[PDB]
Amino acid sequence: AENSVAYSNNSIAIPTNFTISVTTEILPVSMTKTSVDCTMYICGDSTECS
Amino acid sequence: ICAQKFKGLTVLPPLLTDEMIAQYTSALLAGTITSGWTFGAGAALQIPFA
Amino acid sequence: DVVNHNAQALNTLVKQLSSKFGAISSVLNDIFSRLDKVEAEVQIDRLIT
Amino acid sequence: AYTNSFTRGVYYPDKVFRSSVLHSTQDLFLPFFSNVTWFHVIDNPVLPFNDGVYFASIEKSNIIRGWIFGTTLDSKTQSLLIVNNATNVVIKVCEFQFCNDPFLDNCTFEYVSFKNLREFVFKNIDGYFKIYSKHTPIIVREPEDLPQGFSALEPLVDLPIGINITRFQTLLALHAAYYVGYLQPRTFLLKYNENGTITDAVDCALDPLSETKCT
Amino acid sequence: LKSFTVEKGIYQTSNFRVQPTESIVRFPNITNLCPFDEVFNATRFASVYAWNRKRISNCVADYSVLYNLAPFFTFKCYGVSPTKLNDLCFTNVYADSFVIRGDEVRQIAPGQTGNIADYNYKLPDDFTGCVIAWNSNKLDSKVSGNYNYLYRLFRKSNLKPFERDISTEIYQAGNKPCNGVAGFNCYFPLRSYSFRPTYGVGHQPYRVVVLSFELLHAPATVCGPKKSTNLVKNKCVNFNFNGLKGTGVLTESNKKFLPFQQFGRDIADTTDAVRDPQTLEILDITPCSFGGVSVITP
Ligand SMILES: *[C@@H]1O[C@H](CO)[C@@H](O[C@@H]2O[C@H](CO)[C@@H](O[C@@H]3O[C@H](CO[C@H]4O[C@H](CO)[C@@H](O)[C@H](O)[C@@H]4O)[C@@H](O)[C@H](O[C@H]4O[C@H](CO)[C@@H](O)[C@H](O)[C@@H]4O)[C@@H]3O)[C@H](O)[C@H]2NC(C)=O)[C@H](O)[C@H]1NC(C)=O
Ligand SMILES: *[C@@H]1O[C@H](CO)[C@@H](O[C@@H]2O[C@H](CO)[C@@H](O)[C@H](O)[C@H]2NC(C)=O)[C@H](O)[C@H]1NC(C)=O
Ligand SMILES: *[C@@H]1O[C@H](CO)[C@@H](O)[C@H](O)[C@H]1NC(C)=O
Ligand SMILES: *[C@@H]1O[C@H](CO)[C@@H](O)[C@H](O)[C@H]1NC(C)=O
Ligand SMILES: *[C@@H]1O[C@H](CO)[C@@H](O)[C@H](O)[C@H]1NC(C)=O
Ligand SMILES: *[C@@H]1O[C@H](CO)[C@@H](O)[C@H](O)[C@H]1NC(C)=O
Ligand SMILES: *[C@@H]1O[C@H](CO)[C@@H](O)[C@H](O)[C@H]1NC(C)=O
Repeated sequence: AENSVAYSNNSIAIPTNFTISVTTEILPVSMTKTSVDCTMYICGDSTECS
Repeated sequence: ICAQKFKGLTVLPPLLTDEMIAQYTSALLAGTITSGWTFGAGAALQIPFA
Repeated sequence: DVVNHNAQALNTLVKQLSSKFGAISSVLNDIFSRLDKVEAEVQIDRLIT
Repeated sequence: AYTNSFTRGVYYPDKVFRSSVLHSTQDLFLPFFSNVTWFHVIDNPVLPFNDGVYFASIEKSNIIRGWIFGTTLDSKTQSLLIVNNATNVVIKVCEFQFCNDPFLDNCTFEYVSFKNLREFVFKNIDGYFKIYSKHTPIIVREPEDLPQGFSALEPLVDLPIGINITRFQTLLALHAAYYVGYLQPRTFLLKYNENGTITDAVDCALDPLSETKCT
Repeated sequence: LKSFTVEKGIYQTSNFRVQPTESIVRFPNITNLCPFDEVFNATRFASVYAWNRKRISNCVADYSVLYNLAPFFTFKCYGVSPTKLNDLCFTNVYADSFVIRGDEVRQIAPGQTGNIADYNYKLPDDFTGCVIAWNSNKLDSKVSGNYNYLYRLFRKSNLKPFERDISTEIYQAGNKPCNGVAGFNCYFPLRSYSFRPTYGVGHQPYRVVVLSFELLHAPATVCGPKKSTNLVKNKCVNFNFNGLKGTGVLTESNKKFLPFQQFGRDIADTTDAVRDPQTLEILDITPCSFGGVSVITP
């Protein structure tokens, strides 16, 4: 939405009230810990492929 | 999930369980409520919330 | 998204084992049973790579 | 007389059991919402076979009795004849035409083994004949076209004949309507439940939404 | 870790433990020895361009005849090794047994262009199976020419691969209509090479059998000569189901197979459930070797 601030040489706006807002901020910290067995993944139960 | 376990792809559990993370957040909440910022700089100093 | 990416990468890594990579078969034992050691090694080197 | 197929003609493409999985396959399937040809029972004109035929029949009690397949149908080359009877079912590949008009009264291979809706798929791969079937009846509210719904067709017949087929014709009972459609090479997404039964399918080339579903 | 000194911590160790295997074999119990003598020891072979194909379904394909007898020259197998044909199983075997000139025996290969390679022996691009040849000086060579074999040529059109057909119509080499009557540039289809014993060794006739196998591990009715032993369960064993080899613990399974279904496959399209070819029970395959353990040490 377009706004136009009424700037002037002698004009100030001072709030006469307030409000208390509570917002939510969400942050990832960690992810899934995986582990890979190389021999069991590549060949798998095969001695000559190992 | 069992197909990944059969293929050498395992998932390790985290070291800190969710009960322990909840105990950390409980300690931080109790310190923030009952001491303000004073427990971050050293020993906690009690102060009324007002 | 942190859950979904780590599930999706593992599903892709599991599903990639059905690929042939230019070999005659994606099954490891079928190349050993159907071919002798002269060309079974060069067919399974593609799978290993 | 033309009508519209409604998500029908999906068969089991292989003998592999799969449980609770979406599988994408490339095979000769009847396309979804295709245009099939509809005939009444008086007639059996001779129709081409192409790459495969989806046959369907809605009939009272054994109005449809068999099929004739061939290329020239002039007693020079082999013509596959299937006749089903209340006694026993006969399949032959005898070349010679027996009736002047085919009706219900040295062969290389012989094999002896609106209340009713029957679906069949006949196809050939390198001359090897595959017949898939499904027999589920409809009791009430017959609308004289293809019923809206999904069903899977299980394989029944595999013939190692090597016989070229290009045209075909059906057989009627003598002393109801039937449907014919053609199979095209399509990519299908198939849904398998815990039993292993195909419960849903998506034609990847029907529209951009199903292409997105297949992607 | 490839080191003699291990620091304090927890380490994931790959398995160096040796797991012995026990071979378990399971095959269909058909007892009929295969009539290869109907293909080989027949008095007269079939017509070359009629594509008379012999079907092998209920057999025990013993290849000791193929390897321990004198008249065998080439074993050109595509998609399978001839030295391991006695260990596998096949669904249906098909035989094309015709007699070709010896110098044209090299033309029996997919992707080749020739009079033999384009018209009768047109193997497809995905062909699997063997080509076998041997000499026929005693049987297929006659004085003043042998006329038991007729050959088709003089056309610029190539037929479809593995489509049996008979072309009794005259091959229209010329633009004029032959209509079954010999005329200008109209050649009859069947031509005799007239094999003689006085010809050269390359021009001597050769008996050639092309065996086409289906190498799938489907319900198989053709198997090589091998016993079937006891089914060991709940232990790390090898297994050999219809030529399908594998290693793993075979256990009882509750996967309700459809009556036409043979195999069960996993997410990675690996074989997880099998059906016994004799007892028709369903078995689940579990991997043998544990992948690795963790070692907690100071
Ligand atoms: C700065 O801003 C704050 C608010 O952000 C002003 O503070 C007062 O805030 C309270 C609530 O926070 C307001 O209290 C409410 O007043 C309603 C009055 O509505 C009646 O009157 C108006 C005007 O005559 C009519 O238009 C209207 O239709 C009504 O007839 C009450 O109805 C409310 O009661 C409800 O909530 C209470 C709990 O708060 C329940 O117990 C009740 O049962 C009921 O459900 C409520 O009490 C109050 O109006 C605000 N004050 C003023 C003057 O408006 C500050 O005043 C403001 N400061 C400055 C300088 O502007
Ligand atoms: C199966 O048989 C039909 C007819 O018996 C074959 O169709 C012929 O194909 C040739 C070559 O294109 C044409 O010259 C003929 O006119 C066709 N005949 C008819 C009646 O249309 C067909 O090629 C055979 N093979 C297959 C795979 O369908
Ligand atoms: C502020 O004063 C200056 C100097 O007289 C004048 O030029 C300017 O226009 C004034 N601004 C406003 C918003 O009146
Ligand atoms: C089927 O074809 C007929 C004409 O052959 C046409 O009128 C009809 O709209 C078509 N149906 C569909 C669903 O495309
Ligand atoms: C069957 O007999 C007819 C009659 O002569 C003959 O034309 C045909 O070729 C025969 N078919 C076979 C397969 O022997
Ligand atoms: C699978 O079959 C069992 C019976 O063996 C049945 O109880 C179950 O409901 C079926 N699964 C589904 C999804 O219907
Ligand atoms: C032989 O095979 C049949 C069917 O395949 C089976 O019922 C029977 O138990 C088998 N016998 C033996 C001794 O394996």
